Amino acid sequence: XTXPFXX
Amino acid sequence: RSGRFGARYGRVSRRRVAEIESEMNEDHACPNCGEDRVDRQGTGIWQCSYCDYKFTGGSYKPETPGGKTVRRS
Amino acid sequence: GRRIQGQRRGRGTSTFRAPSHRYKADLEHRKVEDGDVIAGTVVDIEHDPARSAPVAAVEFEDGDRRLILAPEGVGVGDELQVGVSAEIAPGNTLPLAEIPEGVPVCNVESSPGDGGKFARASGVNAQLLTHDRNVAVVKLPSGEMKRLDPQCRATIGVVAGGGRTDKPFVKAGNKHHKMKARGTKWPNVRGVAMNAVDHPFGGGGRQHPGKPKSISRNAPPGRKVGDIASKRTGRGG
Amino acid sequence: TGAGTPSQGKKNTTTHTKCRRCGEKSYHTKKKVCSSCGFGKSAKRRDYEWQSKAGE
RNA sequence: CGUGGAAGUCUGUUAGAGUUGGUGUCCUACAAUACCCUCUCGUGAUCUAUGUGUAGGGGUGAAAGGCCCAUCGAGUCCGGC
RNA sequence: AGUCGGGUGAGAACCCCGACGGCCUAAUGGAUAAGGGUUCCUCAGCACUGCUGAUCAGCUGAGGGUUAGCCGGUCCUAAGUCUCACCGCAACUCGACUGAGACGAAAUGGGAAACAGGUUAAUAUUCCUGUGCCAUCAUGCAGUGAAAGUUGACGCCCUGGGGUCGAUCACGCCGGGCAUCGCCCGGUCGAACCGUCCAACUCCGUGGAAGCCGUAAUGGCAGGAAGCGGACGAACGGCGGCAUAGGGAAACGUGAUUCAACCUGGGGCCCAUGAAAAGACGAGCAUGAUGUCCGUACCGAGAACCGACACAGGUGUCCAUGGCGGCGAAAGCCAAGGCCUGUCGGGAGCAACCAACGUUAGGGAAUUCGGCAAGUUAGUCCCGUACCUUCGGAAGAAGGGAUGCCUGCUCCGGAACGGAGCAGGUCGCAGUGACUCGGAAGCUCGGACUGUCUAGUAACAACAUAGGUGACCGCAAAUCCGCAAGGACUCGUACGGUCACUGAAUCCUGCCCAGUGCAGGUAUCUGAACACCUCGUACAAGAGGACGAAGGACCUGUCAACGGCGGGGGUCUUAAGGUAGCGUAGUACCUUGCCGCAUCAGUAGCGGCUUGCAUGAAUGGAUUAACCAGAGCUUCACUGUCCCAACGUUGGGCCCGGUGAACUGUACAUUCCAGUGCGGAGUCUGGAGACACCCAGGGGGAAGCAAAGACCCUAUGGAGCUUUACUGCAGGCUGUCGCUGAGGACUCUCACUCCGGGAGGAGGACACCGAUAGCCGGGC
RNA sequence: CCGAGUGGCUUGCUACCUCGAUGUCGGUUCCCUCCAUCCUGCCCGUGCAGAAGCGGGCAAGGGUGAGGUUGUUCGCCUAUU
RNA sequence: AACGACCGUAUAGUACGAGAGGAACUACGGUUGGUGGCCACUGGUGUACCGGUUGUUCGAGAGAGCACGUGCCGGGUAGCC
Ligand SMILES: [Cl-]
Ligand SMILES: [Cl-]
Ligand SMILES: [Cl-]
Ligand SMILES: [Cl-]
Ligand SMILES: [K+]
Ligand SMILES: [Mg+2]
Ligand SMILES: [Mg+2]
Ligand SMILES: [Mg+2]
Ligand SMILES: [Mg+2]
Ligand SMILES: [Mg+2]
Ligand SMILES: [Mg+2]
Ligand SMILES: [Mg+2]
Ligand SMILES: [Mg+2]
Ligand SMILES: [Mg+2]
Ligand SMILES: [Mg+2]
Ligand SMILES: [Mg+2]
Ligand SMILES: [Mg+2]
Ligand SMILES: [Mg+2]
Ligand SMILES: [Mg+2]
Ligand SMILES: [Mg+2]
Ligand SMILES: [Mg+2]
Ligand SMILES: [Mg+2]
Ligand SMILES: [Mg+2]
Ligand SMILES: [Mg+2]
Ligand SMILES: [Mg+2]
Ligand SMILES: [Mg+2]
Ligand SMILES: [Mg+2]
Ligand SMILES: [Mg+2]
Ligand SMILES: [Mg+2]
Ligand SMILES: [Mg+2]
Ligand SMILES: [Mg+2]
Ligand SMILES: [Mg+2]
Ligand SMILES: [Mg+2]
Ligand SMILES: [Mg+2]
Ligand SMILES: [Mg+2]
Ligand SMILES: [Mg+2]
Ligand SMILES: [Mg+2]
Ligand SMILES: [Mg+2]
Ligand SMILES: [Mg+2]
Ligand SMILES: [Mg+2]
Ligand SMILES: [Mg+2]
Ligand SMILES: [Mg+2]
Ligand SMILES: [Mg+2]
Ligand SMILES: [Mg+2]
Ligand SMILES: [Mg+2]
Ligand SMILES: [Mg+2]
Ligand SMILES: [Mg+2]
Ligand SMILES: [Mg+2]
Ligand SMILES: [Mg+2]
Ligand SMILES: [Mg+2]
Ligand SMILES: [Mg+2]
Ligand SMILES: [Mg+2]
Ligand code: NA
Ligand code: NA
Ligand code: NA
Ligand code: NA
Ligand code: NA
Ligand code: NA
Ligand code: NA
Ligand code: NA
Ligand code: NA
Ligand code: NA
Ligand code: NA
Ligand code: NA
Ligand code: NA
Ligand code: NA
Ligand code: NA
Ligand code: NA
Ligand code: NA
Ligand code: NA
Ligand code: NA
Ligand code: NA
Ligand code: NA
Ligand code: NA
Repeated sequence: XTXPFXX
Repeated sequence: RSGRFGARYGRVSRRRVAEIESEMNEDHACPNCGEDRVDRQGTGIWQCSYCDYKFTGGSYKPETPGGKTVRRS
Repeated sequence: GRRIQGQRRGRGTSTFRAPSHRYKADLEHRKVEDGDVIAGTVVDIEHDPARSAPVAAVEFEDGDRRLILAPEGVGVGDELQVGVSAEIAPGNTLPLAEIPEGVPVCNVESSPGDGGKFARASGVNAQLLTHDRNVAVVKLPSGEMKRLDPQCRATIGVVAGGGRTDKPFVKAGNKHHKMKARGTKWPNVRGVAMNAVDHPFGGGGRQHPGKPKSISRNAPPGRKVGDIASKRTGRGG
Repeated sequence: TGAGTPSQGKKNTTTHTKCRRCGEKSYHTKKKVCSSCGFGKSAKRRDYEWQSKAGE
């Protein structure tokens, strides 16, 4: 939810 | 004076602290006796280290231009 | 949105209250049936936390010990007087009627007996100008001509501690300490720096008010911010 | 400081205690009011219709 | 020249507080925010215990929509259902 | 962090004894608060629990264990809380004020009084022995004092004096250790209380300084200095008793230095002023009596608390004076005390691979987004130190030299087991020999600074700040909370405090009021309801008129108010038409702009130019010393970052004993190359390959596992937010009606309001309040 | 100029496949391949004297490197080859 | 791919050419990249080992423990490279 999974 | 402020606060600020404090720390003529022995006891409070007279005065001076006016009239 | 800061204020919570429990004395003129025979001796000069100015302790003839809004030049030993016949010297309190015109006065009553209302901050002073069997004209420190009952009592002289505003605070720490002795929330965040939800000026991609700053007097609390009922703004013209 | 496990350590304050009136450990010793029966706030017993389904 | 010992002053893993990099270790963990090294502050707008006040469109907010018991662009519980 | 013996036992790597070896030093020791709640002790056990085992245990079972006039609670009052009364509310278990009462502190606020020894498996200022003290009351004597005053009772920074424990030094005595010397370790005790001594401070007499007295420093004085005499007056300190008490196997010391505790002074700071009450004193003595009630075990943490766990996390106070070391409450090492339970072990020179880490020749940032990671430097003394600068700073700039031991000494000081130096001798590759311990310089950007922030991916240039400016308000105020009763600001009063913007200093901050906003004015125009006039209706609905509040039209003021500062020509839109500056910007599309610096080479960086896609003055412009875990760049130094990898160290990995999960699973399944297929097949088609099972590896594929895609669209879905979207609701302004009274302007006093202790004063039919009407009205 | 084509690296188009997710660009490391061949081998022509070249043919065995700016792929630049 | 490629010498200042300039076959020497192996030599490591030396503890001496898994410093065998 912040780009790369899950950053 | 404003030497305690190191290289902080800029001119005006410390220039004024020094001045005000310079005059504040001067020898002040006691209203009671005449001896130059008045010292600030706190904000607006002054006292003769000689006769012990404790009195109200300026905040940084013992006499304010305004006060000297009262006297007259 | 959410109530703006000015709205949390009214609720009178801790953060917004003055540390009253740390205040010394509700400075108010004494009462005298009449005669004026009252007078006491200055016993000490203290620091008044509520006004960052000195106040004088006094013991009266009828053994009454109370703190007094001290004018300048009042020292220990001095003898003050409070009454219609009180002498016309600095420190004494008497009805404007008995005070000579042109004399600087402080701690003036609005209604006779209220114990003083006007001119009580560091070094300020009112000015008695006109006498009359009816009205006593006093020029308050704001420069306004106030029409008062010549029966309103007032103290002679200017308030002590004058010139306190001449020295800058220099550092946040000095404000901090002073602020802590007043009924005020400090420091101050500008609306423009908040979210839209929190203040009418909040929001945007950059910081700026979303409307003209001058608000109508009739505006509801929650929306009355910025320049309240400004008759004009700026320094020009 | 995590709001999780690390903030659990300071939890050593006593609040809710065996209630003198109802016997439930709901007496807030700092508030002097029972969250269960209402002892300390209400002479009557704390009770609400929403403690059960409307038609019951 | 000396005395004096000021300071939101300096050095400082004193205590204590903080949390920059390693994008290291961990990532069915020791741990639902940890470990190690590195790093910042350390007489002040300082840090901290306990007591106390402010309650949900309301608080609190040096303002990040931050925080209000692992819950926040409107807590939690039950009810409406 | 154990090892060898041994003990107990059916059974022993981990239960116990000894020895050897280690670990912890603000803690891994000692005392405790909260919290836990029996976990404490004893005996008997091993089904459960314990990261393996167990004879062990915080486990199971049964017993036992907590003793107080003088330790806490209890009492007092703090922020503040509750109860009753009063008032509000439709009403209350609701609500602000006021009045009265009560509650509110167990480490850590105030406070009547206890010490020493002995004792138990477990308690202990509680029991026992000895000794002491307080309060109250009773009796007796004294006393008539008795309430004024003092105390309780107080901030921050610096500092002197008194002084105990401790630590160390000297010497004596007692006991131990060592074994070439003569050293090394431990001990050498002894309270509360009673009595007594008193420095500092203050004051008195004497004295009589015109220059002296005094301090670490400030200071002091003819308004009377030194000196002398005296009144008052300190320690948890000295001294005597206590004590042919107690304690010790014994000796059962004496002096000294530095001195925590404790005592007592001096100085400095505040736009900050640093609790209160009970209580004590003031106010004698003897004897006797009484002194109840509640807490008291244990843990207090890498197993007794919170975190689901015997959780590497979190969790307050006191011990800050044990030794060497050194500036040090620092490192390192070592006592006292604690521990081998940060609790599974055995085996392989012990491979690959991984985690931490050491050393790497020559080169030396070539690595890389970037020197990320690592490295370099380092303590102290001497010499010496640029630009710039707000004259403080920059600055430990930079750079250079020194540094040990041994012998004998000098100087400072009362002295230290304190400090500063001299001469001579002498070892090493190396003298801050370990440890501790900065790499340095420059250019540009940003923010002035310290400070604040996204608990859990952002610490920044973001927030704050002083400073600058504007706005509102004379207090029956402005601003704000409440439905009301009422309240914050406010124990406040324009040198105030409310509402906003900008953000140290320095030089400055141009032009525009047209639109929008705010405010002032206003002939005239527009402008609701009540009352009033006409018509209408036996009344009424209803229609129209007159008067006209705020508001609007209109006019003016205002930009450190929202914001604006162009096209065209030698005015046009719409008010003005970009001033100082700055400029290819963290703002410049074109763009790697052009020129220069620098490099072999430089989309970088810096400087100049600059027509600026689309810079610019408190939406602050320019600029700037200092500051910075902030962004970019250059240099010296340094180096395994790299050329290019090697070897080593410890923990795993691998084998063995014991313990023992989870993720995942439509089915089938030894695949590979191609093809086909809903166009990304182990399974279909054609071929190829293919004996089974097992160990280790690094992860190519199973569009691997994990998550009903956040992107995108869609749904007559949701929410937060905005506004000149729709509709409404608070709130403010204004007219009107009621309260409400006497004689389109006016007087009065009697309701009503406010000030006042009262007398009375101000105000006054207004205001407040109830009702209604018009306007404003993303505050909701 | 006009005309005929091959490829499937670029771009564009389409909306077939996956929205109960097939993890991005660039780089890196490590493996296989293609030829439309840059060098190397063998050749043809030359405006081929020689030397140095220019163009073409067969040919994929091997090779095709190091750096400066930029996240860049791309590209620009330096010195080697 | 187990081998790819380049430089140099003799050929030769020759053939060719007015000159300037300037080859080849062949035989040699070496370099580079790649490959496999090996350690006499050089180099690294070498917490085997021996020595110097700082702090501290065992009284001194002697002889040792600890300072992160060698306190630091100096030398270094085999083996592995
Ligand atoms: Cl202020
Ligand atoms: Cl207790
Ligand atoms: Cl002194
Ligand atoms: Cl090269
Ligand atoms: K998809
Ligand atoms: Mg998201
Ligand atoms: Mg007051
Ligand atoms: Mg100001
Ligand atoms: Mg405050
Ligand atoms: Mg601000
Ligand atoms: Mg924000
Ligand atoms: Mg809003
Ligand atoms: Mg701004
Ligand atoms: Mg939370
Ligand atoms: Mg500091
Ligand atoms: Mg520091
Ligand atoms: Mg608190
Ligand atoms: Mg945001
Ligand atoms: Mg047993
Ligand atoms: Mg036990
Ligand atoms: Mg109480
Ligand atoms: Mg206490
Ligand atoms: Mg015990
Ligand atoms: Mg106990
Ligand atoms: Mg454990
Ligand atoms: Mg090297
Ligand atoms: Mg490079
Ligand atoms: Mg490179
Ligand atoms: Mg680094
Ligand atoms: Mg001497
Ligand atoms: Mg730039
Ligand atoms: Mg900053
Ligand atoms: Mg964060
Ligand atoms: Mg930071
Ligand atoms: Mg961070
Ligand atoms: Mg300001
Ligand atoms: Mg201001
Ligand atoms: Mg800012
Ligand atoms: Mg440029
Ligand atoms: Mg301007
Ligand atoms: Mg702005
Ligand atoms: Mg087949
Ligand atoms: Mg979905
Ligand atoms: Mg979206
Ligand atoms: Mg919606
Ligand atoms: Mg009143
Ligand atoms: Mg809305
Ligand atoms: Mg995949
Ligand atoms: Mg071909
Ligand atoms: Mg090939
Ligand atoms: Mg060692
Ligand atoms: Mg070193
Ligand atoms: Na805005
Ligand atoms: Na001086
Ligand atoms: Na950290
Ligand atoms: Na809510
Ligand atoms: Na429900
Ligand atoms: Na004594
Ligand atoms: Na020491
Ligand atoms: Na064990
Ligand atoms: Na600081
Ligand atoms: Na305008
Ligand atoms: Na205008
Ligand atoms: Na502009
Ligand atoms: Na900082
Ligand atoms: Na290395
Ligand atoms: Na795989
Ligand atoms: Na939302
Ligand atoms: Na084609
Ligand atoms: Na395509
Ligand atoms: Na799918
Ligand atoms: Na990639
Ligand atoms: Na080839
Ligand atoms: Na490149």
